[PDB]
Amino acid sequence: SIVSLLGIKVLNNPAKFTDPYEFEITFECLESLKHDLEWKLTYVGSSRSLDHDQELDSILVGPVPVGVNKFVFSADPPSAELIPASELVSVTVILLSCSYDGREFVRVGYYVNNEYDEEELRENPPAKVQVDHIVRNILAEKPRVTRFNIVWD
Amino acid sequence: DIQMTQSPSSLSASVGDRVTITCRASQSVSSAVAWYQQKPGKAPKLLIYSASSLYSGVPSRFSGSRSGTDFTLTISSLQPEDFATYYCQQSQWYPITFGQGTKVEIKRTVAAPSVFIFPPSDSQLKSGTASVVCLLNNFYPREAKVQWKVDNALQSGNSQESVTEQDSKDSTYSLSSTLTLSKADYEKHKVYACEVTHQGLSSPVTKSFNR
Amino acid sequence: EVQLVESGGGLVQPGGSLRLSCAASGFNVSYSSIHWVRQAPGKGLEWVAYIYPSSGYTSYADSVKGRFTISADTSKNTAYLQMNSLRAEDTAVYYCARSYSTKLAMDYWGQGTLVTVVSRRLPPSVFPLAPSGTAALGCLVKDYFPEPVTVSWNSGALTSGVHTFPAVLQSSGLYSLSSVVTVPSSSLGTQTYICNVNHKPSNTKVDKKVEP
Repeated sequence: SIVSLLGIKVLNNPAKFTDPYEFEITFECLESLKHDLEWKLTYVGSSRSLDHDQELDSILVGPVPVGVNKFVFSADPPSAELIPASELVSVTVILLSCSYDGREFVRVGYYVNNEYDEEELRENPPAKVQVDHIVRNILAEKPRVTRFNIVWD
Repeated sequence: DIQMTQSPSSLSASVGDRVTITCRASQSVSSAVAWYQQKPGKAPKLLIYSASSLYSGVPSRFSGSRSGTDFTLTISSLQPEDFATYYCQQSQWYPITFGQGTKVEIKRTVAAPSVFIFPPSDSQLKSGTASVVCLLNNFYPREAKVQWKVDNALQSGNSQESVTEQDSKDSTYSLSSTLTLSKADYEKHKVYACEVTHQGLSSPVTKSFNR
Repeated sequence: EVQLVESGGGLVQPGGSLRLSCAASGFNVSYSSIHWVRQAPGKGLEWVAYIYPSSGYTSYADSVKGRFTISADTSKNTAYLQMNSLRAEDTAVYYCARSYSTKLAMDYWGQGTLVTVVSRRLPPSVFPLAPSGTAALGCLVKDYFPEPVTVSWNSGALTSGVHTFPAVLQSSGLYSLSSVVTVPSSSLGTQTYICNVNHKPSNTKVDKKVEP
């Protein structure tokens, strides 16, 4: 494995639902590589239909710097218009993954709590969801890390 | 150790000109580049973020682009309030890094300096040191060559220059060159001269005094 | 309406400490990041540190890490920069700035506070540059520390034609500058020309008459 993820900091947390996601990513690259890394943030909604995922954003790194490297990935927020109203205040998942030359080799998942700003809203949620009052809390202390063996160069 | 190499260090332009400023990242950056304007005595103001996004309230004549590791700020038609210093910034890689800045200055017609030379004052000599000052007053453009000669011997390493910012009224510069010698060395020589070469001078101008 | 109000600057001994504060209003600092960016005299911008008050995560520039600590009190909507073991090269205007939804660009900046790291205060030596039909004359303001000095002419009454040059650091480590003015040569001998030189760090003022 030529690249390994060493660490993720979930920087702006808790955040508003519509705030971008700012993660500091630390990775190590052991040797020169021919192709790009692609880091990707995927929203995994609580909707039951198969389209419940959103690729939120992605960032390419290339040519890959050798050694230990630290950078910030700023990912666009979810498209609320693509999320059923009943699923905006809900427990959901975000996945940060990385691929090399299109081949995924690491994925980090987090559960995400989503609740209203104020008590009166939490106890009497309106039928029309007020997305501007929803606060997300990425449960950053409990990442689920999965690695996949891939061919590099 | 990421670098944002900003060019040029300065440029002169007129109202109505298209102005471009380039900042080259030493390694690839996807989108987290920003451009700032700063005026003397003021804090910076954000213009462009995410390489090409116009910050709210910023005039549309400002735009940003990414060409590989080249990041460019374009002012499509310079207005009078746009004369200022501009900085690029990257914020993808640790650490956040700014470019060295580009000063956008006002173009005007060539103006030759008026040149003046000042011997060490009697009171400085009485205090034990000697400073000779050459003044280039109200000239344009900024580029100028000032050379010191002592008894016709060219000097090196014992002079420092300072230059004003562009004047508000006539858009000229003024420049000082200060020659520092020991008092003993000053009293040993007779002829002190500064020679000025400038675009607005048909031939170099010398101002001189004998001690 | 967004304010970033800094405080805490001033003169400090090398090896000493200062705490800067940044009081924010008009936005919740919890959802932004708060940065410090400094600007040495006559130089460009240098990023110093940031904090995300929501998470407490921070980052430091290499030259200040371990010496500076950034922190935030979300209940007071305020951030702090504790600066220890200060060095000459830490002298600068320190700006507080906010980043929000801009990929760590800073969209709001405070007005800055000046930190001057100095042990010895040395008031300038002021020498006249005597006039030799336009004449030039001036004052040489030599061998002072730290910056700044201010120069005026005839107590502020003479402003036209004045050029006060930026200071230069001499090889001795002390600053020097000149202030010059051009005047009608016919005014010499009747009209008095005095340069007023103030050096607040040493609490010294000098008035120097400049005569032909």
